[PDB]
Amino acid sequence: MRSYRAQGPLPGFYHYYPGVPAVVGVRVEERVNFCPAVWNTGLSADPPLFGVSISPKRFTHGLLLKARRFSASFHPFGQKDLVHWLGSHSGREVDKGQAPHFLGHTGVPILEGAYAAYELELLEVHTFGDHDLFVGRVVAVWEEEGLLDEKGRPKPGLALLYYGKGLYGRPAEETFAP
Amino acid sequence: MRSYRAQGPLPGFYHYYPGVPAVVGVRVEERVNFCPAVWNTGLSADPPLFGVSISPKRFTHGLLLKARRFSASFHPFGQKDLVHWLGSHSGREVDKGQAPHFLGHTGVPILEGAYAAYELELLEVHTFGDHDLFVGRVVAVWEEEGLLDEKGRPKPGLALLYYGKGLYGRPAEETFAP
Ligand SMILES: Cc1cc2nc3c(=O)[nH]c(=O)nc-3n(C[C@H](O)[C@H](O)[C@H](O)COP(=O)(O)O)c2cc1C
Ligand SMILES: Cc1cc2nc3c(=O)[nH]c(=O)nc-3n(C[C@H](O)[C@H](O)[C@H](O)COP(=O)(O)O)c2cc1C
Ligand SMILES: Oc1ccc(O)cc1
Ligand SMILES: Oc1ccc(O)cc1
Repeated sequence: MRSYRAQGPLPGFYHYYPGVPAVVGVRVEERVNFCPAVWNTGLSADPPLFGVSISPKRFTHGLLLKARRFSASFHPFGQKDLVHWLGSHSGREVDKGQAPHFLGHTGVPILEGAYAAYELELLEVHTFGDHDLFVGRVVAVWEEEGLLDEKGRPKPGLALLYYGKGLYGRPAEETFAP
Repeated sequence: MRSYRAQGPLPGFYHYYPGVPAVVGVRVEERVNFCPAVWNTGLSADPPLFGVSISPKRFTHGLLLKARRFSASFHPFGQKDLVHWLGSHSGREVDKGQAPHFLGHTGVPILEGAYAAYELELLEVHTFGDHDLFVGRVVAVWEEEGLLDEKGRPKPGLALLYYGKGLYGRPAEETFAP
């Protein structure tokens, strides 16, 4: 086990990967945008809070501040090319609203093909270093029945995993319940 | 796609799983404790910030408040049972420090057998509903060389994945860079 003192940004900050990327959908007037966020996480069960950490550099950043509502959608391995594409181009240069999607009960756009998605109302934004954490309260839930097991989890092997710097994967079929 | 409006806590809050659990290691004098946390995420690259979301119900919670420094260690599928064990018992009733570990440069405890670990200095704590987010600055990094690839990512198939409610998995060894 090699070790070193941190002296600035790490030569790679990928030790806690892979993670599932959340597709953040935001609408301001007629303009819709999508942005994968691999820095995401549950923050509370009661009430249900979910967090995404978005750089001020993203076009999505300014949209979320304005809209104060967004979606977070979770997508099968099969949609990795679409997910990658949405994370390698900016709403500033291309209209991501053309990606097939529907609007939710609260009118946040949700990218199609998702096994599950949340609609969120923005509760708080906190700056931590060079990204902002958007804390959302889950106000509605979407699920694709025959892609989710009983307790709410996606069928093993289904989840798109992200390893960092453009590399994707998926979980194995084999699960262990000790 | 079935939907419903959230009416309180979700029947299951697992739609965004699986994730890598971070084993949080903390020391207050002689007392060492370890707690897995699947609610974890990078928060900034410059400077490198890493967050874990810990319930005030955990013995680990008061230990973090006191010590203000912790480790987040990341473990191979191999150690699923030690991880589960540490996640099913409380330091209130069993001395978790008897699990094989070493102290790091800053004197935080790190659980042995990890492919990587961070040593963190606590910067802020934020209450989001029923959990507190502990934001740590990475002050040191440990890596078991060669178990990571060249960019810092753990070799495919190695990561312990958690699906929630005592179910674990691992990534498939097939990756795609689209
Ligand atoms: C798999 C993946 C995960 C990503 N996760 C994040 C993240 O957590 N935070 C972030 O600020 N950017 C993240 N990005 C980068 C943004 O998605 C990317 O900059 C995107 O093109 C932003 O689009 P926008 O400018 O339309 O918002 C990610 C990109 C990819 C491909
Ligand atoms: C895989 C796994 C992930 C967990 N993630 C979290 C988490 O993110 N936050 C939390 O408060 N508890 C989490 N727990 C529960 C604690 O790890 C568990 O309550 C543990 O016994 C705490 O022990 P302590 O009382 O010694 O702190 C998790 C448990 C498991 C098994
Ligand atoms: O802002 C980003 C955070 C994490 C990533 O993996 C990519 C971009
Ligand atoms: O406090 C907890 C958060 C998430 C989990 O999956 C388990 C415990």
